[PDB]
Amino acid sequence: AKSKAVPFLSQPEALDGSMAGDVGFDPFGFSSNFDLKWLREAELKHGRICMLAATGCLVQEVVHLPGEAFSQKMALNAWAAAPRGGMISILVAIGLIELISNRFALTATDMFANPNRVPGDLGFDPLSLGGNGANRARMELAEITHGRAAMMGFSGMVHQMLVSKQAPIEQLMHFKAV
Amino acid sequence: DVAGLTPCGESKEFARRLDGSVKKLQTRLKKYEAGTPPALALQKQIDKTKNRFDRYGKAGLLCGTDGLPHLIADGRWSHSGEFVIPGLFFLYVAGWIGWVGRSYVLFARTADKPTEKEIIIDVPVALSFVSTGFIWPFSAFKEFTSGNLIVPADEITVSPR
Amino acid sequence: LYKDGKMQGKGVNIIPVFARPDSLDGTIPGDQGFDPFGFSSWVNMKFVSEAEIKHGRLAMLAFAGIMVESIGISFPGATSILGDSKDIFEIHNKAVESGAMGQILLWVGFIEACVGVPAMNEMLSGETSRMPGDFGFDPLGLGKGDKLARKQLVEVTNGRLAMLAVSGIVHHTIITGKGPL
Amino acid sequence: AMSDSVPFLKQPEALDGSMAGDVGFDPLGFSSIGDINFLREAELKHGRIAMLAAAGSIAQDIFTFPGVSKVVGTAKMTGVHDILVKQGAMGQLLLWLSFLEVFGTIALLETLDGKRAPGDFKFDPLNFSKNPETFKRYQLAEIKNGRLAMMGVGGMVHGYFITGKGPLELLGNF
Amino acid sequence: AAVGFSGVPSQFGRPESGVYPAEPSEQTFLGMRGPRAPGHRENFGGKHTATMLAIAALLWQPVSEAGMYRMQGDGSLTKTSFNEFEVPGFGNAKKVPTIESLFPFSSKGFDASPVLFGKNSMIVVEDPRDGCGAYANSGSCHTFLDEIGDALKA
Amino acid sequence: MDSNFLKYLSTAPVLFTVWLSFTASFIIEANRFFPDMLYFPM
Ligand code: CLA
Ligand code: CLA
Ligand code: CLA
Ligand SMILES: CC1=C(C#C/C(C)=C/C=C/C(C)=C/C=C/C=C(C)/C=C/C=C(\C)C#CC2=C(C)C[C@@H](O)CC2(C)C)C(C)(C)C[C@H](O)C1
Ligand SMILES: CC1=C(C#C\C(C)=C/C=C/C(C)=C/C=C/C=C(C)/C=C/C=C(\C)C#CC2=C(C)C[C@@H](O)CC2(C)C)C(C)(C)C[C@H](O)C1
Repeated sequence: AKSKAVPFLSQPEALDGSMAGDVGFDPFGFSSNFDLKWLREAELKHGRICMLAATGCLVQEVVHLPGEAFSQKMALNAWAAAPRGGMISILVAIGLIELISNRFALTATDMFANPNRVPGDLGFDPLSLGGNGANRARMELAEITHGRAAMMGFSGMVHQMLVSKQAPIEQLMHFKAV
Repeated sequence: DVAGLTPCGESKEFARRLDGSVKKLQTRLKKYEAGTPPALALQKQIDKTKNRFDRYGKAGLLCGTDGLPHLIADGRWSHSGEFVIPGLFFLYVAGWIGWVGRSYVLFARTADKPTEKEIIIDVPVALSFVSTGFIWPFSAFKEFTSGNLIVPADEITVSPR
Repeated sequence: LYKDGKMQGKGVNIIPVFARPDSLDGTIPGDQGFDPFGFSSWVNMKFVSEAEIKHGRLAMLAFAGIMVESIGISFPGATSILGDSKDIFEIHNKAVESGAMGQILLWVGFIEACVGVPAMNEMLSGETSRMPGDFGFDPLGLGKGDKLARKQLVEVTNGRLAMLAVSGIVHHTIITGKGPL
Repeated sequence: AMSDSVPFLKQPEALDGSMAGDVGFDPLGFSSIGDINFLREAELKHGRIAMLAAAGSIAQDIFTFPGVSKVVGTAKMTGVHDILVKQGAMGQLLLWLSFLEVFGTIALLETLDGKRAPGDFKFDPLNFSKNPETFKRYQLAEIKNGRLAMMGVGGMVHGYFITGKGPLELLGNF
Repeated sequence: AAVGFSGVPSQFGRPESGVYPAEPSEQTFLGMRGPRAPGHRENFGGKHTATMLAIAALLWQPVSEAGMYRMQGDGSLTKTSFNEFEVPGFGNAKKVPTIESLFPFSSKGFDASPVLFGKNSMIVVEDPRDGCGAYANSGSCHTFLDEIGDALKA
Repeated sequence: MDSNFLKYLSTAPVLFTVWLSFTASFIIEANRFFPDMLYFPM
């Protein structure tokens, strides 16, 4: 009857170990006030964006496109130095991807209107790597763990870049205490 | 330039306004010792005044003979950021507010006691609604074209003519 | 031998000031009734058993390497690049700068990622009934029927003794400035 | 139900022993994620390309075609690539191999359907595999030489990155 | 009655659709899982997409090096842009749109290649480790491990 | 948390005051960090 992650708190209702990464961790009662499907879809989206974002924050320092506008090792400098029409194109393309991938059901009243729509299941499997039944739960656990780790890592990387004015790897190689 | 106005970065009366404001703050600065918190506050005000006048002078704003920026709102694209783009920002936010309020009213009509929903807000449902408002023009237009926004005239109460 | 109730199993406590917990099953080799902090009640026993075995075997190889490198025995040509001294810490840094320990790290990590992670995962998930520390490695053929213990128990005891010995030797080298022997 | 190659690990379920070179070797379970037909097609393509590259590195150490020494000079291995990119050789090679790889893409998708064995382009103009037994022996030899040549060409090009010699010059000079 | 963020319109009094199509399991290589017309995943499934991507990558190679190559007296080649190709019979429009209008690499200063990235548009790789080590560095390289060690030894 | 206290917190005057203070704090912090925005910069 007690939460496994937080043993001095009672087990949150609507958390019953069914979803991947469920360790009964909801001390603030978000799942008692909001639906778990929207929360899982949001968690997967924040985590996937942070997976791409942490991988970018490490890789863009080491590898660049040719040109002066793509030569910033620090990612917050690359936000400003990159061509503006390209980044606006990125914004518009992300908007179109969000529009079509959710099949015109984008909001808190119409996404999951179809009963077949599963949280975080946009239908995305380009190489069909999910063709294995007993692999599925371990795959979803690995995806959500990578997403949570990526959220914490990218949050830290951005704010440490703000503190140090250094790209992450070269901050680790040229470290200066505050 | 437009309507006989001159750009603010070359208007001498804009410079006179800036000089008068800086002098008015500096004569207050003269009565305080350097390093005192009133002196630092007054110098920060001087810096903010200088930065504001510089930014207004480098923005393509037009100044009249009074020496103050004059906005152009006839639709020309060289001054679209003075009324048209703030107008689009307002219209987006206002349509958001109207759409989410209408959605909450229509939800509250379905409740057991609608008036209790009006005075005691269902906060999770209201937060869901205020999340829905980012796509309000397309949602409102689809609501309109499906016959779900406008109600016919024979279903609205009217007074005797 | 396996000596259940004398050297291992239920009822054996080498340090009787801390009573043997009820959580210990006695199946695991090296079970001599020492868990004062009650970790066996909540940890996975296969994982911590394999971790004890890996720490022990690493410490046995570490003790043998530290002693053979601190006495002075060296491979031919190995003194030149790695320095003609006997200090293990400077030997680590010299072999790092040479690249020798980078190669050791690469190959040990390749082995650990390629078969160590799948062995641990399949042992924990319950897909092979593999025992902790069992990597099926008996080229010379020394345990077939004596495998129950007098091979397992002596391995874990020598592992733990090597762990303590390497820790002691390292911190003594730090405080004294001179390698052992 | 354990792996023959790695006896303390389970036999992977996508591995069965039918394919040539199957010794139950997939410890990290890559065959559980990808299709085994895609993986075998990729392995055969990497192996055949590496066999050709290994033989090419050996022969380009041994000799050169007429006129290549004028254009190239004293450049060996990957160092010729950029030069032959400024010249028209690598563009022509890429054009014709891309033309072949279009039908390679169609063949791979046919294999992913299940209508074609992976790496089976039915290219036996000399009729070497008459008997099915000789076919099995040649299949095992092909997959073994392809894996060996993958390792070999990796060693040759990274040894060139270290010394700038060439695979046969490095043997004759430390 | 209406859980927050449930996303069911009937819980929010929103106009629903009623018709909710089933989700098929058929997958496309560069497409998305979802409801399609009959015949769709058989005509434009993964085979069609992969074949068209292969053909597009093949046809990119003459398009990337687009230009009028003219042999000179010494056997060398002079590449000049298709923008200088003039046509005889379209009035005052001697210059006409060409394949380089659709793919203007030189207008953006992009040295295109048949493998996309060219010699004068090469991907830039540089080692961030600055030629020093993880620990025990003496010079202009003070790592986080060195900071930990100096913090402990003070 | 007591459901009756949450229901009191969901009343119109409390939520009105909290939402308008939250909006005012957005306007105040936006004008603190980006002051004197007479125009949209273009
Ligand atoms: C959160 C993701 C994210 C964001 C916002 C950026 C943003 C930026 N990147 Mg970057 N990047 C990322 C991830 C990201 N990166 C990752 C994961 C990699 C490794 C592959 C790179 C590698 C990279 C290089 C090599 C360079 C940049 C550069 C840049 C800057 C210019 C844009 C550009 O050329 O992009 C280039 C983008 C790529 C090469 C790869 C982006 C691929 C992303 C992850 C999209 C894939 C997911 C997509 C949405 C499909 C999913 C749909 C499905 C969910 C329905 C810009 C600040 C340039 C720069 O300024 O240098 C510092 C540059 O030279 N990026
Ligand atoms: C759900 C919110 C809502 C919506 C969509 C409308 C819609 C409308 N009103 Mg109305 N109105 C509202 C609330 C709303 N009203 C309230 C609360 C009052 C009392 C102050 C009024 C008083 C009012 C008058 C006196 C007039 C209108 C008029 C109009 C029409 C033109 C738009 C306008 O003038 O807006 C202007 C609206 C206001 C100045 C008042 C709005 C007050 C707040 C900002 C809106 C309420 C937000 C609400 C708290 C959201 C909660 C949602 C949340 C629980 C999820 C349009 C039919 C005009 C009309 O007839 O035009 C044809 C008109 O003359 N309204
Ligand atoms: C019939 C198809 C065909 C055609 C028309 C061409 C046309 C051309 N090729 Mg080419 N090529 C082809 C097929 C073809 N290729 C194939 C299948 C390959 C292998 C993948 C290549 C590999 C290739 C390379 C590497 C080079 C060319 C080059 C050239 C250009 C030479 C121009 C010149 O003056 O040389 C005139 C030359 C001659 C008249 C005599 C050439 C005779 C050669 C030496 C015989 C080669 C026999 C060869 C071993 C047999 C191939 C079998 C192989 C598939 C196993 C020209 C555009 C060259 C280039 O772009 O330079 C600017 C260049 O360096 N080609
Ligand atoms: C089937 C098909 C055809 C066939 C065909 C094709 C043409 C088959 C011909 C094939 C050849 C290309 C096979 C190549 C093998 C290469 C070896 C394995 C790589 C070895 C590298 C190792 C040893 C090494 C290296 C080493 C290290 C790394 C670095 C160096 O310093 C030293 C060194 C070099 C020693 C034919 C024509 C028969 C017709 C048939 O009807 C259909
Ligand atoms: C779905 C699948 C697709 C796939 C896909 C995608 C491309 C898969 C890629 C997933 C990738 C992007 C995973 C990214 C993980 C990054 C996370 C774990 C970590 C950050 C590290 C943290 C801890 C940190 C940091 C730290 C910070 C805080 C402080 C610093 O001082 C130090 C440090 C830097 C260490 C494909 C396309 C293949 C098709 C297929 O049919 C279906």
